[PDB]
Amino acid sequence: MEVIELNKCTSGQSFEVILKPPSDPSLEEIQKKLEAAEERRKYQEAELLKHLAE
Amino acid sequence: REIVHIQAGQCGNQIGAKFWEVISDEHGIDPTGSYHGDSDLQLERINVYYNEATGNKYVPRAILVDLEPGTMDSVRSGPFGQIFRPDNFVFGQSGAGNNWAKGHYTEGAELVDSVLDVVRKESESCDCLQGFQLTHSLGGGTGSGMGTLLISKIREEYPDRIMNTFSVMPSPKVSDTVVEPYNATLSVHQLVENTDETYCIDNEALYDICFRTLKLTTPTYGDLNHLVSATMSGVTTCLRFPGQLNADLRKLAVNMVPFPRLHFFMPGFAPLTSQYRALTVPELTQQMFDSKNMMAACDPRHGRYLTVAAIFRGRMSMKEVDEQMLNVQNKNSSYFVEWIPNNVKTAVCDIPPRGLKMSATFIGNSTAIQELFKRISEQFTAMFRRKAFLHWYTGEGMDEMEFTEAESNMNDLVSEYQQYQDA
Amino acid sequence: MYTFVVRDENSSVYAEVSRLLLATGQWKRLRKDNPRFNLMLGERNRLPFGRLGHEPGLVQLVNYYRGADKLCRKASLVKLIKTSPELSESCTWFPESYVIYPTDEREVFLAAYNRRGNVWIAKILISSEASELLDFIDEVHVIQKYLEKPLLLEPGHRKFDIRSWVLVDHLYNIYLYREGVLRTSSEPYNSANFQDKTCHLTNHCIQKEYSKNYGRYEEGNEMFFEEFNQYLMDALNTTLENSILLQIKHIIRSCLMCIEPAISTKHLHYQSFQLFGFDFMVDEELKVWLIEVNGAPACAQKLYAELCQGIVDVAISSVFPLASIFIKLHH
Amino acid sequence: MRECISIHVGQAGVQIGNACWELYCLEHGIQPDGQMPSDKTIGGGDDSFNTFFSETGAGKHVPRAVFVDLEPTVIDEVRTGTYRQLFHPEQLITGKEDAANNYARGHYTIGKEIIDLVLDRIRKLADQCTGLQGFLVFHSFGGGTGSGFTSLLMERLSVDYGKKSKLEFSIYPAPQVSTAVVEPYNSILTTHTTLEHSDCAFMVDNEAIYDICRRNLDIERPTYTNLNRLISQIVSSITASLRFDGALNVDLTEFQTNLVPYPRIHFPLATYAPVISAEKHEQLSVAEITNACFEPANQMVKCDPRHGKYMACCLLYRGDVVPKDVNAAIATIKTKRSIQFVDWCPTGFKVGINYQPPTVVPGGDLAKVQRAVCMLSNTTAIAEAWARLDHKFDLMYAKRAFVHWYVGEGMEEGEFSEAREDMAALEKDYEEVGVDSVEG
Ligand SMILES: Nc1nc2c(ncn2[C@@H]2O[C@H](COP(=O)(O)OP(=O)(O)OP(=O)(O)O)[C@@H](O)[C@H]2O)c(=O)[nH]1
Ligand SMILES: Nc1ncnc2c1ncn2[C@@H]1O[C@H](COP(=O)(O)OP(=O)(O)CP(=O)(O)O)[C@@H](O)[C@H]1O
Ligand SMILES: Nc1cc(C(F)(F)F)c(-c2cc(N3CCCC3)nc(N3CCOCC3)n2)cn1
Ligand SMILES: Nc1nc2c(ncn2[C@@H]2O[C@H](COP(=O)(O)OP(=O)(O)O)[C@@H](O)[C@H]2O)c(=O)[nH]1
Ligand SMILES: [Ca+2]
Ligand SMILES: [Ca+2]
Ligand SMILES: [Ca+2]
Ligand SMILES: [Ca+2]
Ligand SMILES: [Mg+2]
Ligand SMILES: [Mg+2]
Ligand SMILES: [Mg+2]
Repeated sequence: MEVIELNKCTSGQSFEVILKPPSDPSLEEIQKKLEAAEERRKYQEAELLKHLAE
Repeated sequence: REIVHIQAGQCGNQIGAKFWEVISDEHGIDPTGSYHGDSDLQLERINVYYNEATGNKYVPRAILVDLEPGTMDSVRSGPFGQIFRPDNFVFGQSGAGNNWAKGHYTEGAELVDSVLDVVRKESESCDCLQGFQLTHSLGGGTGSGMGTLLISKIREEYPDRIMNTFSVMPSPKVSDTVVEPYNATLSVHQLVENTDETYCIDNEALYDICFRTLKLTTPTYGDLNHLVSATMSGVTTCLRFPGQLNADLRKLAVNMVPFPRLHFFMPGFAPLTSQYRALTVPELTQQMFDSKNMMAACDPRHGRYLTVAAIFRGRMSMKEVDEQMLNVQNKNSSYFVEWIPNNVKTAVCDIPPRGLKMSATFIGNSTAIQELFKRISEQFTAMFRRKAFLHWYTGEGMDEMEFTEAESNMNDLVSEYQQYQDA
Repeated sequence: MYTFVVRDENSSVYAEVSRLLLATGQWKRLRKDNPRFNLMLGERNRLPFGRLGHEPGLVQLVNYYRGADKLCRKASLVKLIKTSPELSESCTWFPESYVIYPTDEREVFLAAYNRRGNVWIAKILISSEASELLDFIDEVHVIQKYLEKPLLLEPGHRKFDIRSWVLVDHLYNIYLYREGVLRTSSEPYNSANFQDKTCHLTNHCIQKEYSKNYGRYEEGNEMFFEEFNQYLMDALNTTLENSILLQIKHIIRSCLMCIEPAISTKHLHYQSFQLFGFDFMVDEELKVWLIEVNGAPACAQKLYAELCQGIVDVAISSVFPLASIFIKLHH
Repeated sequence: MRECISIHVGQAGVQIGNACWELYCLEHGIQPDGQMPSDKTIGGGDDSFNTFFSETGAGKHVPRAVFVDLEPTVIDEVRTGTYRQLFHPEQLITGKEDAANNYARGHYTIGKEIIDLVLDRIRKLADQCTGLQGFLVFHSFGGGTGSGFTSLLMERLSVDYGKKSKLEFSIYPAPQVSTAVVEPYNSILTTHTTLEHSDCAFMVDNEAIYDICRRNLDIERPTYTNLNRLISQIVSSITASLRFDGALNVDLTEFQTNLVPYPRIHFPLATYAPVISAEKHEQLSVAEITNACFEPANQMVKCDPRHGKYMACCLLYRGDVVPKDVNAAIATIKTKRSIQFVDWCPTGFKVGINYQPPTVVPGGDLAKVQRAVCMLSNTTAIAEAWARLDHKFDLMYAKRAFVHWYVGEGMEEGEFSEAREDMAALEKDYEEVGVDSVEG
């Protein structure tokens, strides 16, 4: 059991205790996914309006 | 925020008027539209159902529709008749003769554009329209036929808004004409496609509650409608009063409807008593799950609950509530599907309805509702196999094939419920 | 009422417990996957302890201690005894054992072996030559000193083992069932050849299959405490309580107290109890040796009713009351 | 001095943010109108509290914070509440209608229409930073906005601030605290999408918060205010190191450096003590409160660390604590508790002490104590909460229950199973790190 890296200030202190040693999607790609979902919504709404028109 | 209320035909307008009497009293609105309450909780969400007119008056966001003037003359003379926007009465003179085809295809078609003009005016001054609630019966002609025509047109104009109905199902025990099963079978298919939530109010159940429980030897439509307006007030509490819930119509439908076609709910209410006695929380909880307090004449023990909302009102122990909700779930352990975790919602609102220290409204999405549709289907088939009374409809331009399809559609719906009852 | 689920359809003990619970009118059996239970009689393997104790309003009890396997697996028991300071590499009532992979102790085994009566048992193969034992394993195992000098019952010159049933409830009370069983070998003990397994293994199955005159001296090769104590009185001028049961109680307490911090469900969001089967050997000096601990034991047929009822009184109804056959091992 | 920007998303995020910024103002002596009498530098400074507060010429201390919700009623409480004067109007962003408990609605449908405005308002806070560290993101797993809009925002923040750290404070769903029935869906969908964008995430299970309020505070029916004031104490002890002089966890990077060896396994368990009812008390010792850090009933997520392995462990003390006492407590606990580390990690503790004791809201439910501690430990045991959540998902998804609401907003069914396979992989990661093989 050893205390290392002891730092003190007027606000408090910090230290470490060792007990044992061991043994991205681009902006375009996001906007594609969001636009794709929009188009799928638009397709489903269009089918609804076609059904209602019938 | 805002909800647009529509009420159509005789039943729809008589139940609608009582709903507005009940909730105006709850929000402190007198029959002149003047606010005279004593709690800011009454005004916090008044805008959901009321517009504020310039004179500090509150006016229901309500459209009253009929194909004959009689019932709407009765509403206007009624208790709260002066609160409604006079522009919002939309009526013809012909009537619909208890005939879905007249409501949906001939007489109703002549009037529907004028109703949509009023809907559009109300929607236009909505800061952010939640959606629409329609009250009607399914056994007549105007509420049934014109009402579902209205729902279809509203969906075309506002495809992304929620649509709810409070729908009165016919029963031969409380019947005006023999063609009611025809009108109701035609309407149900409309509702399967074009509502997000349908509160199924069965006139058989209402009569049996008035007769057996309330000890009303000779129930009247008014006695039936007292039950419905009390239930409607309870189901909409979470919209009308500041809870911690933060519920709107879409949230309600998302949480109650796991499959798009299975959106037909059994409502219930407690207490119903034939009274000054204190009702304890155990009694409230036990009553609201009793089949006898349910307003769709379906035995829930014959099916399984997909989802349940239980709304308690008044000042009571939340701790007692939860203990009883747990207890009643144990007693009904076999009657909840196990593949929707936590599918029973408990909600408490502190404002009691008038004349009760506490009450409870039950909303069940149960597969037992299939019994209601089977009942209608049998009555429909008993006549349709002999083509009886069909001339009333073919005389309006309908073909027999449209009856075949509506019957096939309802039997499909029944099979759908039976599929999930056995999952 | 009270609700329970059954997830081990192969448990003879909890088939009877469940059978008893239903016949009180105050318990209801739900489908196996219904989460809204009070009591889970769980599966032996992969029991989902992590899903217990999260149902609002429900007190939840399960018939297994998460972590008890450390005591109920052969290799684990050996590691637990050597590395627990309360048990220590020194502890006198456990035969010298070694964990051998086909953390491995192959080298310290041969050391003690060369230091030597040099008969060992891997687990089954009993041999006096190390080379035979290690080749057997490669074909995880423990090699244990084989008790070359057992206590032999007369008549018959016959080896036995003692099974003790222990119930640890949700408060970590340790309850030793009054009734134990001796499981006896029918064929006489033969130190000259360990090839013949039938008289060196007292397993009830091995006696029923391999031993002629099985059931010769006592029914089903099972002897109970009343007879055994009476034997120890007649033949050895001592009692079962003094010569044996004091050591048995000591050993049970040591094993279960050692692991209590790791498995206790006090202050946990769900509660555990568990029934254990302890197996002991007795050598000719009336010293008692722990052989193994069984986490899912069966019971002797004549003792099912009493013990399963005892489980209901002590472990289940103590948490879920309705509208002593055990010895409480204090600690 | 390096700045931190807080982002609060949805009702849970907004209401917790209110509780935190209230507590922050109390901890730093900032009045509701934004005035800080003790701050002798008017209109500027690079003090430690300036990581969370900017300054105007009138001497007002303004939270580096943005509030985002898809409906206005929660944030309207902010605009009219006690701390209304703290925030600029540009910081409080509301939409018209909410995500209706629907991830797909928060992420795709409504999210797409407000994401660019949110980013513009965050950019305005960022332009006022001499050296921005990154973001603290507060949200629920279960809400349509908290789940769906947060995951969209985290993606864009990785694009727009690639070199910046992002920490989460996430509310994990519990039926005791009003849930929607689809919260398992929303939780898995947002975890799958956010996982590669978050460096460290502190889950708070409403079940544990609720039970601490019932048991320690003796509040029969805890409110959101009760829960949120308790959550804000834990948040505040986690963020204290950014807002005060110190040497442990002084920037956001250090949270990852100290608590997260493997990137995907970035959910430390928080444990807090003592929680004492203000309506009462004997002052607990360093040894007693440190021991309490290994009691399951004081954890932010209920699970059993005795049946997992530690990868890292930070002890954050507030109040009257000296290092000697901490070592005497740890020596005691190590000989009494089941603290097993993974083999490729030092068995140790990083300790931070801040001498100021916890500040409590006057009139709140929490008593003022002389010393408290928050333990942050990365233990495999927290995977139990993933296992529970994934099981509820599996039950509903097998019947495709409620899926039509998500497909109706333009989400493909394949996003469900993709999200679930990712969670299955996550559960396997914890399993590989944390379990010794059991014998058949
Ligand atoms: N601890 C805590 N949990 C909250 C709070 N508000 C909501 N929750 C929890 O958050 C989840 C619901 O999500 P919300 O944050 O309310 O929803 P939202 O992000 O606003 O999304 P939508 O309203 O669906 O658009 C549930 O699990 C609630 O219990 C809060 O103030 N504190
Ligand atoms: N060290 C030892 N010395 C002598 N005999 C031993 C021994 N270890 C085991 N045995 C014998 O082997 C038999 C079975 O041993 P063990 O209990 O380890 O296997 P097992 O788990 O398959 C049977 P059970 O589960 O019913 O106890 C015991 O009845 C005992 O007679
Ligand atoms: N008329 C009503 C009223 C309510 C309400 F009062 F809000 F509880 C509800 C309901 C049901 C529900 N369920 C979740 C489990 C299955 C039923 N979840 C909710 N909410 C309300 C808003 O927060 C999310 C959950 N709401 C439904 N219909
Ligand atoms: N509960 C209730 N049912 C009614 C009322 N009026 C009519 N009904 C029922 O509604 C059906 C007749 O429809 P109705 O509304 O009168 O016809 P419409 O005017 O053409 O829509 C039958 O099932 C009647 O039993 C009423 O006031 N209350
Ligand atoms: Ca005409
Ligand atoms: Ca027109
Ligand atoms: Ca300054
Ligand atoms: Ca990044
Ligand atoms: Mg009529
Ligand atoms: Mg065994
Ligand atoms: Mg919200």
